[PDB]
Amino acid sequence: ACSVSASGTSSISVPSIYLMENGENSSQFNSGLSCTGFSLALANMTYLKYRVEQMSNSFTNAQTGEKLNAIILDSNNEIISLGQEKDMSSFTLVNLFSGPDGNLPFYIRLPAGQSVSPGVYQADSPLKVKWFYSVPAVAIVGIGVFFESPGFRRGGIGFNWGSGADSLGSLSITVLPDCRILAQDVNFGTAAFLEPVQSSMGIRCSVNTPYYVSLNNGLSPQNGNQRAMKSTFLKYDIFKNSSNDRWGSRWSSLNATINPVTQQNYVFTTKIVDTIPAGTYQDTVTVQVEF
Amino acid sequence: ATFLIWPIYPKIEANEKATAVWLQNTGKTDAMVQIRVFKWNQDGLKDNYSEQSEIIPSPPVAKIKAGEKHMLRLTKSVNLPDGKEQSYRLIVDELPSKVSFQMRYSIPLFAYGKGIGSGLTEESQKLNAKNALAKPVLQWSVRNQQGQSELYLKNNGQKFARLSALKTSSLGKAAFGYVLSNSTVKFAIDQSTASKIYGVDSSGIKQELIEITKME
Repeated sequence: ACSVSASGTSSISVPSIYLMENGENSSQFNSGLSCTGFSLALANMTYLKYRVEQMSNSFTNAQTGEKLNAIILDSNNEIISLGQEKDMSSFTLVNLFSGPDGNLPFYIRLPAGQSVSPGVYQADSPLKVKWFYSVPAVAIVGIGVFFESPGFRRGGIGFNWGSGADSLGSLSITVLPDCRILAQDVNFGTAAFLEPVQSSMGIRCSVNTPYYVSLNNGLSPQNGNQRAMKSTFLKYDIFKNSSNDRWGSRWSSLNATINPVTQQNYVFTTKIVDTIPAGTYQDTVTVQVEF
Repeated sequence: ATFLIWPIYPKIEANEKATAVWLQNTGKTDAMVQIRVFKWNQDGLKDNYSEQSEIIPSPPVAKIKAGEKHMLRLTKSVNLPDGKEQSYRLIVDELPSKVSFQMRYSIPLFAYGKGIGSGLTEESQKLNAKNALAKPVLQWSVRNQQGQSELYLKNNGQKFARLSALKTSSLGKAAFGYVLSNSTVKFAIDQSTASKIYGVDSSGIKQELIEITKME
């Protein structure tokens, strides 16, 4: 049949940087109204009008005061707004009911470059909707039977929307921690033996997400822990900043060029260790990021 | 290759048979990914990792081409003991004169037996409300090996602690420290406080100031 959810919570989870750079695509959630056993014959008009009695596009993280803004849409992907009814009655409305529970979907969309710390962003008010419906029922449950909100009259009795039925549900957005790593090649010079190379690695992480960065010993360690590039082999090593401190198995995210969504940048020098001829050697080093 | 992997703090609740981690390539070059899941314990006062069949990743290897989004399914092969938080490490290896770099993500993963949860969901918060020891209970002691000084932290609770800043006012070069449930670990220190340590735990839904008393 058709029913109306009197209590309930909907939740979506998005990682924070992806949220900033891409927003969030139309996510389906339960509107409050659900119908099973509806007819799919499209022979009888499905009457359905909703009135949003309470709603918020603002989502607040209780522990920081930070907020997200969201767009809410009504299953025809029309933006819904408080204080304005929308009649969705058609012959085909019945095919918008989704899932096994027959949930009439609404959608939430997060736009823009919204940047917020990970946490739970709860809707500033619950979503309360008043529904007015008369849905044709599948034939095996009866002929000419309809699932109807209270006081509905499809029409010596005039047409009447009735008093409606109220749904109430809460909306939450969980923002998840998130990290991006960017580590380019270290390109040594010509050949005919090679000056050192001071390069860097960058990590853009969400605000409260510590980690350790370790580097292994490449594909061809020579005595167990001496890095070497494959042609014979050419020994090298990697050092934090311009120092003599070997970077290996490590570097805490708290201890390298971090100014403020945060970004860490790690400066390192790659040096040749030996008269050894050319040339064109290579290695691949594993960068382990550990949370 | 620009790799995006989330969530980096996944968990499998007691009433869930599996959870998902997303692997998304937003770059223009393809990448190969290997996925393994290791059991994580702190026996011998240090972090140990071992092969395991309790949590099976699907797939164990994937090619993530440009613009692709794959799901990494983490499924429990068997049910866990009641009231227990099992710890694991999710390890995914990302493969896009020179030295090139490939990535390795070490990701903490927790799975829950009956009557205990992560506490990051409303439902799991209620589960832990009915459980007294569904939290970290931390004690410290300093005993000095051959022959430096080492701080010992013990957790008598059924849930882990993720500690960030210690002392009482801070130990630079320490981004975080894990004290797993019903475990003891030791670290590298110096100086003297000779009381109870002050710390910040990020295990739950919000950064909680946690107090840790001395073992005596």
